[PDB]
Amino acid sequence: EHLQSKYIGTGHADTTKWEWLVNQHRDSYCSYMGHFDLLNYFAIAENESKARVRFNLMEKMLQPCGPPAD
Amino acid sequence: IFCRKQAGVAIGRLCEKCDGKCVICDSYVRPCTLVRICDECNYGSYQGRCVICGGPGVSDAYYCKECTIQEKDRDGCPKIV
Amino acid sequence: MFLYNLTLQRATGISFAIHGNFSGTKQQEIVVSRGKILELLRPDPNTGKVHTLLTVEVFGVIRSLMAFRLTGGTKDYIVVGSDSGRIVILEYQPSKNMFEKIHQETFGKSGCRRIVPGQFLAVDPKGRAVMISAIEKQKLVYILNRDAAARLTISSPLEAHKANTLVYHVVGVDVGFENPMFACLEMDYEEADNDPTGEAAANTQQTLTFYELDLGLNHVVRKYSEPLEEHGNFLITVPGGSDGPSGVLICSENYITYKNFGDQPDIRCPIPRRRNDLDDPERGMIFVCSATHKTKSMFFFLAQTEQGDIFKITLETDEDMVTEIRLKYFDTVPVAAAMCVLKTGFLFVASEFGNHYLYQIAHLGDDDEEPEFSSAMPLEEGDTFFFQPRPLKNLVLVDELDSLSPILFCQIADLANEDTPQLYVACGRGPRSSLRVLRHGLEVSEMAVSELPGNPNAVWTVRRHIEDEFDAYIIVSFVNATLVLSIGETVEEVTDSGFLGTTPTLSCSLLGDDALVQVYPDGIRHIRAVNEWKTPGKKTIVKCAVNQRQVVIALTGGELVYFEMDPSGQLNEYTERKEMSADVVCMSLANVPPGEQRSRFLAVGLVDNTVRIISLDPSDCLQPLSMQALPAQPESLCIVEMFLYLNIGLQNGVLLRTVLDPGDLSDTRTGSRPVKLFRVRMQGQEAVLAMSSRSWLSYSYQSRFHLTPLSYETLEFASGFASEQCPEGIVAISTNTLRILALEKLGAVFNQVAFPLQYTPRKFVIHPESNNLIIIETDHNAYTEATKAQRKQQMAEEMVEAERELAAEMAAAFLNENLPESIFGAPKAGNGQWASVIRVMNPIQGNTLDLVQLEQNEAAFSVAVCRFSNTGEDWYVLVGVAKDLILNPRSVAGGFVYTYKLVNNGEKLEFLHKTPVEEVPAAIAPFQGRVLIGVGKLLRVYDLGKKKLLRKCENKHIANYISGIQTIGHRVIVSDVQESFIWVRYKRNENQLIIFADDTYPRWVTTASLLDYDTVAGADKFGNICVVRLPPNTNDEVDEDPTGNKALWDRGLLNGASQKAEVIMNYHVGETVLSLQKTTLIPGGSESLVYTTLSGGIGILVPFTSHEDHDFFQHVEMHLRSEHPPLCGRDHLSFRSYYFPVKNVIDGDLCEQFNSMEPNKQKNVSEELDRTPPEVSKKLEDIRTRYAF
Ligand SMILES: [Zn+2]
Ligand SMILES: [Zn+2]
Ligand SMILES: [Zn+2]
Repeated sequence: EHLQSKYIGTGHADTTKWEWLVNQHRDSYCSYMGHFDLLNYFAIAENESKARVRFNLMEKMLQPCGPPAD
Repeated sequence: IFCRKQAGVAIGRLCEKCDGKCVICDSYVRPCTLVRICDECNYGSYQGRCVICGGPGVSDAYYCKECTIQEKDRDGCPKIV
Repeated sequence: MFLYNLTLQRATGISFAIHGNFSGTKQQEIVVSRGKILELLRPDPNTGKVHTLLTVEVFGVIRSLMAFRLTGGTKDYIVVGSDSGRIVILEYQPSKNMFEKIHQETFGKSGCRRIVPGQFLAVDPKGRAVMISAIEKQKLVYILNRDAAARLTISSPLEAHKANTLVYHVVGVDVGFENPMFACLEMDYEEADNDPTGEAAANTQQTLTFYELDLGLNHVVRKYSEPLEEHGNFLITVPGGSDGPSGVLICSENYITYKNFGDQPDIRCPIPRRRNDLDDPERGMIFVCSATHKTKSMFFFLAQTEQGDIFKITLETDEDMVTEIRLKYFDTVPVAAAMCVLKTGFLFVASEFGNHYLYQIAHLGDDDEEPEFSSAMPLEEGDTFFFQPRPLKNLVLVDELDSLSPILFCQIADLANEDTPQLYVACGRGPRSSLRVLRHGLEVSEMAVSELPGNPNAVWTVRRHIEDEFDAYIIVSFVNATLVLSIGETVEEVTDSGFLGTTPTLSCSLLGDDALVQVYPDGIRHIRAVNEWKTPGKKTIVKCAVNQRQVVIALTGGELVYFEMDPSGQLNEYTERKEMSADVVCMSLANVPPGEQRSRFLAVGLVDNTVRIISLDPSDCLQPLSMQALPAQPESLCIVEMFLYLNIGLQNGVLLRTVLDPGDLSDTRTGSRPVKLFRVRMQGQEAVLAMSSRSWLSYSYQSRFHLTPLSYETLEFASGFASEQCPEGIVAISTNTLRILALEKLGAVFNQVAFPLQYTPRKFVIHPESNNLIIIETDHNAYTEATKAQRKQQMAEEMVEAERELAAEMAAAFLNENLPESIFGAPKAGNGQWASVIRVMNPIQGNTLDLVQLEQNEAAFSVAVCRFSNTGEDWYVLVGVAKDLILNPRSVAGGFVYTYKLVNNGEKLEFLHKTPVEEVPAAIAPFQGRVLIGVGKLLRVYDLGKKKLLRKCENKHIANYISGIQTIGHRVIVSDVQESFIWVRYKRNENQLIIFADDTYPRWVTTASLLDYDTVAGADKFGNICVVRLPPNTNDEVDEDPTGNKALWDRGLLNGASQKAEVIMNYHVGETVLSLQKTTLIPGGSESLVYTTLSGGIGILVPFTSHEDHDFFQHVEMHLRSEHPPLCGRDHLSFRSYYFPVKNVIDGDLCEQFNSMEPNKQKNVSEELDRTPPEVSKKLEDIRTRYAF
């Protein structure tokens, strides 16, 4: 329905692999930023500061899957 | 159609005929969450309008339990327009 | 499988901290988020120690906190941003010790959503407006106003949404009393999404945008927006108006920049690097967090780098224009999630991981032995300021909050031959890693120990005057004598001051303001600042019970004699002596209230195996009030206030608490030893010390009781102590020994002993015979010590081959310069660089017995201790290693399994051979005298061999990477990284590993535990636990076809196996679990499933034994979900149903909030449960004590 367009990350019958995966990756990084324990896990696994893990995730939000298909 | 502007401090109201119905589903079972409406829908003449039909509101509008669970309290100002 | 969840140890990790006058008083508190919990801390500016005032489970994910104050107000509010999607404002109510929800405004759906606000919270400094912002697009501003009554008022949200915009941080700008402004670091991503080349992504710049709220017109305007030179990670609000020049510091990669709107130029200062830094030169540097200190005539910021180094930052101003940023190196401390500078001159450092610190600020960083860097200094690009890291100069450590975050591995075992299992916990990250041993109990500090002749049986501590802040005498009763010691400067034996006598003593108390009273079997001696009372006839005094103004004695044949002191000072014996049904074995008399002149109730225990309450008021003096039968003969009694409670310790090990307000009671077995009861002073309140086989302490904490044992040996007698040497201690005598002890650190319910580790511990295994731990420690971005030394050697040679006489000295100095990694940080090697060790450690005291160091870029991920069938008794340690693992994007140069022969009673690793494998050997599990190793998606059985491991069997049908391997009989349970649980059978004769069942859900499994032959408890990366069971008549006797038919014609279900596991339990813990173990935590308690977490929480899941428990706690949880809903606006059922619907678990963390509700709600909820509130409280205590401590 039309009103679903109020909400970013919804799709439609001509949604591509790239559009759909870019929303999955952006939603994932936002989830990692919110869930303090999931952010703990990545900081320990990388041996990196929670502040740099958050920054690296924010940098990944721009182009999370590489450029659009063509 | 529903208004779906961001809701504010104003409480939604219901006329006697529509009293106790849920604005979203029109059920009368288990009112749980107070309806909140946008300022524009509650201004001047619009103030005190029944959420469902726009009549003088004798009681506070309430979203039902089933709607509250589905987070349908959260979609925005459920003033029918 | 119905289950009750209880937290044992609340999470200790901190993610946010804010400071303020939350009480509305001169002193400052700190509110800390622990993710799932909101907690209020008071640092005492006198004692230094930090006291937890209040802890609340908020059953939600806290994502932001701000303190704010309305203009003119005395008290700070907490505004909370959470996954709930509702903005919540709390006020701390000091009188009720609760957080009160002043507003709850709703704007979206729940969860940590991308476009729903909650992640970022910014408040105007004046408190006029609050902006809550989502990571992407949606930002909402709520105006704040004070009503006439002074109650807070929240305005309707004003939309400030910009599509395709990602927000990195938002802060309120201090504009004084001009219109509120917020500043956001934002990047627009629309062009990157529409550019096939990728140039747009590279050329997209972050902007700093100032959004102004025009208070008059009720609209938010995007008033200024400006591209930054480089990407900032966060903003700092600079003081404005009279206080400062306004504007906002952007912390960015390698830089800090000051910006303000209008005529203000950009001032930029590079972040000073460590001289001789061993870190990878490709690594930039960011500030990780900041604190601001605003003072009556000046301000400064503290900002901490990724290495833990704090810089003091000041801004020079000419007129209202900033002209330079000045950076002085301040001190180095562990890397912090948050810093708070308190007005009282303390810095609180909420550590990113591990223990948190309070430091006193000894100096404000206004030395000049160490240089101050500036944005005004000439420098090149790529060039940098350099400073020297050095020990703590401006900071002095004053308290340490011992914190388990992260718990990476856990084993519950007795490895000490104590009564009770200890928890062996692998903790911390990097060089602040530790193995910690947790015991249920309190840390004890031996203040003094002096051996006593003969066998002492009793001891008391008596003051000289009532106004004396400290005691004066310690009296010890032996078999035929009593001894008096004056606790002066030299705690020497005295004889003249005391009088007493040769005979044993039953009691010594300060009766008068300054009068002493001794009770001995042959009579009573009173010593004024001497009146002697002989025992009537041939009798003797059997028992006694003293008071500030009352003395009751029990003589042979059970004859009570009562003495009361008149205000003139002498004692007056009552004109009547009452006999009892039987002899008296123990008595207790409550202390007199400050206002009253005598206590009423007197507890008397009889050989009748009964206790009786007797009034002492002159109206009904020596009259029966209420009796009570006991399961055994009493040993001690003690009346205490918090309400009034009578504690009864029996001849057998049982102890009872009863409520004499009208009453009902609860009891527990401590047994093995007769329970004695003593009055002790703890935390300025009256607590009771019960002595049996162990010394347990019962004390009330916020109307919630605790019965924690002392980590100490058996004791025989004890009394409260207080001197200048020990302000609040206990004098205890054991067999032929006198001890002065103190209970300083509660350490919650679990005292900790910590043993340092070198890198992040991934796993350990107990070697079964000698009980030593084999620990594997592994870090990414790390140098092994060989590489760390070689890096140091080349840097010294390069420093000489850059004058040359001074260079040679500085190079020799640098080679000796060896600052500890635990303080200054382990030097960060590049991406894909690993350091790893295998440590053998004794669990009693953490001496390293052996330490194998692995090659650079070998990373140990798995370990096992086992015997092999071929070698019989000989023990082996197998360690699975990745070679050159890159995490992201993932790639690896294969792996190795190292084999060592455990020797010298499991104290030394004799290296045997190193066996290559194609991919990371991520799990190892001993199976039927052979080893099962999961290499990537391949499950393989390996025989020991002689020169290498031999692959007896392999299974290639696992869907993805294998994280863990559990075994039981011929069943193997494999944890896939994403595709959850696969059940495999080993066909012994046929030499095959066959998949026979799988789960019907994806789960990102972290850890697993076997509950029974058919049942697995699992945990996942998303803070869930589940229990999966094989349905009845699941068949493990399954084939795999030798031609190919069972991968062609015959097949499994839904693209998985043919048979499926049922999910019989689901529950969101709220936090990631890396350990699960089925175990009994207390001797002769019920068995439980214990879990541990990355925020340092420990909890249990315990089976309900019947519906009489289950359906009761089900109704309790239902009523508390509505009557006591989560603080930060979450629905509880929704929170426990985060990823999957909650199934067969009841939240005891919610049910135990019953005890913290106001009595109005306790009444109403208990009525809907057909019970009175004490019965509800007792049924909550009963289920905890049955399994948990
Ligand atoms: Zn409805
Ligand atoms: Zn509306
Ligand atoms: Zn109507």
